Formats: sequence, C-alpha cells, structure tokens
Amino acid sequence: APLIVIVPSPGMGHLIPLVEFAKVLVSRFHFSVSLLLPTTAQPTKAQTTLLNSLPSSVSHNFLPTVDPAHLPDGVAHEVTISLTHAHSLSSIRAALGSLAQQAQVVALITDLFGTGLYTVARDLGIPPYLYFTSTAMCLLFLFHLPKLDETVSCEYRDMPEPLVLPGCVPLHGKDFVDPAQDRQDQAYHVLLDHVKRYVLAEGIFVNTFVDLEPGAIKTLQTEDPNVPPVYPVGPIIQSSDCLKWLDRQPSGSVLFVSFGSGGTLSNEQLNELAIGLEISGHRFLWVVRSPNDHSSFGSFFSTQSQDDPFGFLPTGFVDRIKDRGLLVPSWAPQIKVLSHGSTGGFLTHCGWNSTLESIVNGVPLIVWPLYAEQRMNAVMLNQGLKVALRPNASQRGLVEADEIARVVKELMDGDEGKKARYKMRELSDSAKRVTSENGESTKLLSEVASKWSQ
Repeated sequence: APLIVIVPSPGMGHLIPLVEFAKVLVSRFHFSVSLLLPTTAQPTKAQTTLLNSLPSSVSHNFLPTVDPAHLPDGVAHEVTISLTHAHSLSSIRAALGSLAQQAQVVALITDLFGTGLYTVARDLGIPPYLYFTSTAMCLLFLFHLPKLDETVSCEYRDMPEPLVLPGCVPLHGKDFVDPAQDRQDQAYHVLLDHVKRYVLAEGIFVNTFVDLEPGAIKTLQTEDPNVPPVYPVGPIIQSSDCLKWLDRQPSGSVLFVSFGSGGTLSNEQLNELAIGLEISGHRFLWVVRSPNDHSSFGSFFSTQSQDDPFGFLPTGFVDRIKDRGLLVPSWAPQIKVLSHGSTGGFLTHCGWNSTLESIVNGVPLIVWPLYAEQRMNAVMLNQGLKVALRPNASQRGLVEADEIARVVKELMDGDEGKKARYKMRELSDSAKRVTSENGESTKLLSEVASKWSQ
C-alpha cells in the first residue's frame, strides 16, 4: 500500500483539520497515511485520544521534542509554530528515510506553516502538497500579499481604499488577516516567508467548492500560471443536554449563538447580546463563555461558592427567558446542533470550519467576526454570497441590544432572513452535489489521488 506522509503544524488546532483529511484519504483510496508530528511537549490526553481513534491505515509518530527553552518567549504562535518546524526538519528527513524502507512515499502534505519541508520533499523525489484550511478568497489574498507588501507603505488598516481581488468582494485593510494587522511584528514576516513558498507546492487543496467561491477559484486557477494547481475538494467536515432541549422546539425556530473555543467578548457586549436576545422574542441556544475575571489592584474574589457561569449576566435575565431560551456553558455539539431540524439560524464568528458546517446544513448566519481571517469571511458571506446578516456597530464599536434584536428578528422572521435562508439552502444543495459519488469535489480529489497510485 503506497504511503502518504502528512506533517501537521503543532497544536490541536492544526492537527484536527489534517486528521480529517487523512480520514478522507484512507477511506476513499488504497493509501496508508503516516502522521509525523513536530512537537514542543509530550502528547496530551486529548491528542493521544484523537490519534488512537484513527483507523489502522493511519499511523502517527511524535518527532523528537523541540525544547521550548531553545525557542523565543513572548512571540506570536505563528512564530513558535514556524520555528518548531525548522527545529524538526532533520527529524522529518530521518523519518522519511526510515519510512522509505517500509513503503514507497507517494506524497507529502503539510499545513500553511509546513512550507520549509517542500524543498526537502522535492529532493527526495516526493511531491509536496499544501492542504489550505481557509477560503479560496483567503488563499488569493495571500498570493497577492507579497505585491501588497511592496507597493503599500502604511499599516493596511490605514489604507484609503479597499483591495479588490479579481472576482472577489472588496476588502478593506482593517479586514485583512490578523497576522498582517501589525507589519512590525515577527508574525507578519513569518507569514510572508511561508506564502512565498506556496509556489513550491505540487498542488494546493482548498476546503471549498466552485459554486461557493466561483470568482476566487477562477482567478486562482487562471490569473497567474506561476501559482500551483488549486484543487477545491470541499466541503470536508467532521462527522448533549441541549439536543434534548432542541428536540422539544419547533422546526427552524432556534437561533444558535456560539463563538468558538478562542473567541470571547467583553462583559458590556455580552450584556447587550443577552438583552438583545431577550427582546427579540425568538428562541435561542446560546453557548456562553464567561469573561475571565480581571484582577485589578485591591480586588479580591470569593472562593466560598463556585462562580455561577451565568453570574456576569444581567439580573433576572436567566429567569425571564426560561420559556424560549437555553444557556449552555462553554461547549455544545456544534454539528449536531447545526443539523438539527429545530435550528433556524446561527450567530457565528465565521470561522471557516463553523461556516462550512453551517453551509452543508443550510443554516443562514448572523456574522460576528473576531480573530484570524473571520472579518474577511464575514464580508464574503454577507456582501458576496448574501447568506448572512450583519448588525451595525455603534461609533465606539459596541453592538447595541436594540440592533441585535432587530437582526435576530430579520433573520428569523424578516424578508432579508428569508432571502439569506434561500441562498444558504441553494449552497447546501450544491455542497451535497459536489461531494456526492460523481460530484465535482469528489472527482477532483480522486483525479489527484490516482496519480499517486501511478
């Protein structure tokens, strides 16, 4: 069985998407997958349990640890990730040498930060590939980032005019990816360094489909012959008290409100959201992430009782919404919620994983972007595809409760919500088509895989 080697960037956040890709490869084709994992620490229980859950065709090997002592403190995560790859490069070469004894290595696939491996792979006669985990629009943006860096002198937020990528919605500088928001930080230079090596990939898989991003994909595929082949092969997505609650609600009636593991809002903003949800009169499932108590000088909290996770919310709020709302602390089974017939909307931070789950389930959005490339995704979903509504922020940047109620009602009962819902269902239909047995996404992946089987 020919062997595909996959090298995820360190951290669960990078492991998960590539593990999903690994599962797709071994389930659809006659391939073995070997995960080589650069690391700065011993496996956690969570990573161990994920890796042990994989089929026998997928093996994994933690590389010799890079000591965090040999890494700079106080740098952005992207820098840490990049340096970890660099320090593991020798190990990966040795592992590839070892694996070549056991099987023929037909391909090497790495995340947007594994680009240092591509030359190494070419020299060993292994075609290297990028599994790109954001939008085609985001990839297009990155391919233009070198030219942008040269011709633009200010911080991108200070740009007078939005950037218009061919076939894409206009994109203001303040909505550029988070690594590019500070040109003075090492993270920015790291992103640039890796982007400049995308051209060395044999091909780039993007977790998207043509009908979703016709413009961006077309540009990527025909604007510049230098850019490697771009393969849209998505959507690829994974796959409990709140589900019991959802079961009891009418069909299409619940606004699911959830930011991710990494997004959190201010107390002031959470309170406007709570009151806005209440006054909308609509049903809602809200995954709440408590704001971390900020301990100013002279302040002393109580260890007497467990923090009520909802203690920060307005007095009487919880009692008032008992008829129509459920508050869930920290985590909910997102896919199950999005696929549940009771769910009629999703207030989301527009992470691509979350977005894709929503698209395949035909759930329209209220967009509330926070970090990474979310603001770019929000503009794409709202202005471009029109499958999302967007509340107007105040001059300060706070979204008021009256505005939140307006947009919740617009999505749930309003005509704009009807329009967004129909467009989202269209995309849901396309998504099901392209990933079917004979679908465009299925066929393309299969076509690329076939050259690995020789």
